[PDB]
Amino acid sequence: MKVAVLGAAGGIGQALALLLKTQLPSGSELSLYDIAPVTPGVAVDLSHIPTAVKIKGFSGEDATPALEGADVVLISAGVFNVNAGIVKNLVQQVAKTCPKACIGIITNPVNTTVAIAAEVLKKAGVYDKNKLFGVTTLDIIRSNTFVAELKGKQPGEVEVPVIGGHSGVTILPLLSQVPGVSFTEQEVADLTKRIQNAGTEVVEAKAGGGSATLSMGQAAARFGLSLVRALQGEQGVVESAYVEGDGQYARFFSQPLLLGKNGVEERKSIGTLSAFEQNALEGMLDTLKKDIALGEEFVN
Ligand SMILES: [Ag+]
Repeated sequence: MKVAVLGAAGGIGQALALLLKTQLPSGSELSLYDIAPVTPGVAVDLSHIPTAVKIKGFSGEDATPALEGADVVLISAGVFNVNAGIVKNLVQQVAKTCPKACIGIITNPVNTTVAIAAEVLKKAGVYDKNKLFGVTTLDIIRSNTFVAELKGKQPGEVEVPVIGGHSGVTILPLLSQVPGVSFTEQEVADLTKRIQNAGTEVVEAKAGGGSATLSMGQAAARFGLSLVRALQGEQGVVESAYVEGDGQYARFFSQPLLLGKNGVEERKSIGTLSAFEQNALEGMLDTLKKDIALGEEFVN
C-alpha cells in the first residue's frame, strides 16, 4: 500500500508522517507533498528511521509524483478563502493521477471541504462516495480522554461514539452509548461543551501561537492505519468519518463505517439517542447543511 500525504510539511503533516513511517505495515510506501520547499528533506529525515516503509518527498506546485500509484491520499494542506482553493486544486490533481484511491480530508473546515472534494470529483467523473472521508477522529480520541479522566477509567479502554459534523455544535458525542458509565445532567452538558470547543483549549494554552497539530497527527494516523488494515483485507474494522451517506440528516454525516477493500463497506446505524442527543442533533443540522452548501457552491 502507498499513502500520500499532501500538506506534509506543516505541523499536522509532519506528526502524521512520523507516525505512519513507524506504524504502517512493512512493505508500504509513504510519499510526502507540500508546497514548502523543505518537503523532500522531511522525507529524507524520516527515511533514516529503520522501518520497511519507503518514503520520498516532493515540493513545487505539481503533486503528481507524490500521487503516482497512491492507494490512500491524506490531505492536510492549508492553514474558507484559501483552504477552499487548496483542497480544490489538490483534489483536482488526485482525480487526474489516482482517482481510485481513498481520500481522507483533514484540511478544515471538514464539514465544507469534504463537499468541495465531492463536487471536484463529480465534475471529473470519478467520484466514489465510498472513498471520500472527512477525518473526524480527533473528536473521538478527545472524548475518550475526557470521559476516561472524569470516570477514572483507563484512557485506552474508553471509546466514545461521536457523530454529526466536525465543528462546534455539529460535533455530537453520544455519551449515552459509552458502556459501563453513566453521566449526570451537568456532566453531559460539561462534557459535550468541552468536546465541541476542545480545539480552543489548545489555542488559548498556546497563547494564540498555534493550534492542535500533534493530537491531530495522532488522530489522522489512527484513521489512516485502520483504513489501510481494511484495504489489505482485514475485516471487522470500524471507524467513524464524515462521508456522503444515505442522507437522513444531511448530505454528508459522520457515522460508524465498516471499512473494506473498496473504502466504505457499510454505513452502520448511529444507534439509540438520548433525548439530549436527539435534540442536539436536530439543533445543529441547519448549521451543518449550510456548511455543506458552502462547499458545493464554491465549486459550482
Ligand atoms: Ag481506496
